[PDB]
Amino acid sequence: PAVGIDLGTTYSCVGVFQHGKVEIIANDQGNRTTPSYVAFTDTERLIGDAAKNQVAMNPTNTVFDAKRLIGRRFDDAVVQSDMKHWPFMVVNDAGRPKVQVEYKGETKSFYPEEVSSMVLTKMKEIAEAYLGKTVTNAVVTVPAYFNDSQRQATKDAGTIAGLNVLRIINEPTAAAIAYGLDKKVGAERNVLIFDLGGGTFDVSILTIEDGIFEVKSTAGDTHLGGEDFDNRMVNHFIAEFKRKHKKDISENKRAVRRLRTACERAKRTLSSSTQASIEIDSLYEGIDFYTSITRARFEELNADLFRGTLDPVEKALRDAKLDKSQIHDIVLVGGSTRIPKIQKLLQDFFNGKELNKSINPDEAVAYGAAVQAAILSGDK
Ligand SMILES: Nc1ncnc2c1ncn2[C@@H]1O[C@H](COP(=O)(O)OP(=O)(O)O)[C@@H](O)[C@H]1O
Ligand SMILES: [Ca+2]
Ligand SMILES: [Ca+2]
Repeated sequence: PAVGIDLGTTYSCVGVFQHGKVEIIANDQGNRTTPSYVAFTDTERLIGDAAKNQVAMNPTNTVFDAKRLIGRRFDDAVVQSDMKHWPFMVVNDAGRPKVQVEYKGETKSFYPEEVSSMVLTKMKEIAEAYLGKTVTNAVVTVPAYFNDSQRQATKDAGTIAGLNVLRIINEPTAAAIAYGLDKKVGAERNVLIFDLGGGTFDVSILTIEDGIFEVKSTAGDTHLGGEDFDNRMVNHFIAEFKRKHKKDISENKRAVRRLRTACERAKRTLSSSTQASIEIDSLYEGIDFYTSITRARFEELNADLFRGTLDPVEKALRDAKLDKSQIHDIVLVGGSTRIPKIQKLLQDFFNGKELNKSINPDEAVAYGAAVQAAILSGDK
């Protein structure tokens, strides 16, 4: 049994094509996505939810955003810029970046592909827990703009995890494969992939013909994601708590974290409901924080970030030399594309054109990866 693994910036997802359909596999916590987090404590190494859940208690030894480091050199401008936003240490080992942590009392360093191997190990175990069988063969996805060094380092992460990586394929290709846009009766198809995750915004235009997924353009923002929408909600409620209780909770890591968690949950709920409850017992000094937020307020807090996602779409179209009327298919992927206002903005931008969004947007890449894995293994 060959699996498809979406190794995302903030979440990872594993699917298997069996008996004519994709099954996206829930972890032992019942979650169909797993945080791309690894934590190092005085006793153990944690991966996924367990790692993310203890981040506020152990910030310096909790590693994330390994995908931003993978296949890069220490001196790279992107690495030096990104280090300013991480509580964990990034050190230079002979021109290569390593994350340095405390683990079982000792100072330890790990290459990005070692951190990612631990996430892939977790995704491997999630598939094996469900299938009741050893999982070796996998297709793993990377962004279209990833170079050979980034692709090789991602593949090596799989190998370190004991996975046989059949192929590294582009995330926008996986999304297009999921919706079967390569198997439509016709000539070429122009496809725009609108991919908004937790940390990154990726716009891709492919022209698909004779099984060739030609990248015509890429655009977006490597630092725009769902976490920015969460940030706007947290600042909103910190100001609110300040007004009501004359308490600034900003420098209480635990308090801010629990507010952030509640804010992300509320955001997810606002994609299906016009209102959401914030319910935190003893947020700060035993003071309960029970309030609500309307969809309207959430949209208002994030108005500039939401409509700003259309500028990269325009750029991608210009660089691809296509009018919006020449796009055959629009594909929503990444967890953030569930936000109704984002969906409305993109559909309005494409003058009413229906969006491909029937596949759970945060599962579509793993879905495509799993289809490709079955094809390569000869089980489809
Ligand atoms: N129903 C939802 N409504 C709004 N945002 C959501 C929803 N489900 C997930 N998200 C957001 O999607 C982001 C994760 O996107 P995903 O593609 O799964 O991860 P990655 O960041 O690794 O690409 C998070 O910010 C999460 O809060
Ligand atoms: Ca950001
Ligand atoms: Ca994603």
